[PDB]
Amino acid sequence: HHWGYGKHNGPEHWHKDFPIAKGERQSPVDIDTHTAKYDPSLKPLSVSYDQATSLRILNNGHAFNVEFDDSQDKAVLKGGPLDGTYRLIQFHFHWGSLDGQGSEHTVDKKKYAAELHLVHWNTKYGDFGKAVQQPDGLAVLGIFLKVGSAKPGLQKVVDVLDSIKTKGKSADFTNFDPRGLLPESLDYWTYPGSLTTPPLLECVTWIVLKEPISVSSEQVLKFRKLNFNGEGEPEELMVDNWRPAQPLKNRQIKASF
Ligand SMILES: NS(=O)(=O)c1ccc(N[C@@H]2O[C@H](CO)[C@@H](O)[C@H](O)[C@H]2O)cc1
Ligand SMILES: [Cl-]
Ligand SMILES: [Zn+2]
Repeated sequence: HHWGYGKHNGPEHWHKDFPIAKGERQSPVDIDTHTAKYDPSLKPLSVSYDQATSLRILNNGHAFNVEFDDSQDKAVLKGGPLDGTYRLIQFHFHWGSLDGQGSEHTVDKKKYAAELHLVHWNTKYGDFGKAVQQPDGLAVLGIFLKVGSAKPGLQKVVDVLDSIKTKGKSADFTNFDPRGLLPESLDYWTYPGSLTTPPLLECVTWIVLKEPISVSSEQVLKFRKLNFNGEGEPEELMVDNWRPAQPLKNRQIKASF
């Protein structure tokens, strides 16, 4: 009985194996744009993905991870609310069964069709494992996806999905440039949160971009053809792999604009 997104193992059940699910800084959260406050102490955000080195794409049974070689300071995130350098380790998405839902964070309760998460770890901690034992160990850059025009930079990801349809499957995925998934503006909202799936560790500084990227209906439809199940097992389409908004509690969301 592994955690998942179903009726008997979904988000409302996670707290049993992961008590922190009801913690003080859980993610995602609803971003109330009018309550968010511009923060002048925020420094310019720096997304340096020019030397990013992707290696493989994996269907882990909950989503698919595009993994990067993080053995060196190549693709890094710094500036903004961040103190130090955060290295890109992987990116993945959360999406719905319908265009009307899919994102984890919401904006004034509005749900987007999907949400991209670029995961980074604070290099001051050596590696991801040590980073998730720290209050400022991770930084996840979240980007909303809306359905409209296709996102050219996303197509290479979409076309490789047929080779990793089921849980456990992976495929070589080198030379993918994540810069092709970024919107024009880097305006963002930021707040202290957690991983949105078990272990739900509260070590994330969330940076959610205001401008969503547009992807085509065809592109997201292919996301929906993936499977939660392993090869040879009954088909469970990988859809609605998002956690709903959690209590904001003692937190303030800051705006960079
Ligand atoms: N949705 S998220 O960006 O908050 C998120 C949720 C779970 C993870 N899980 C961790 O992702 C790392 C990189 O894939 C793994 O190394 C590590 O074991 C695993 O717990 C990462 C980001
Ligand atoms: Cl189901
Ligand atoms: Zn995520």
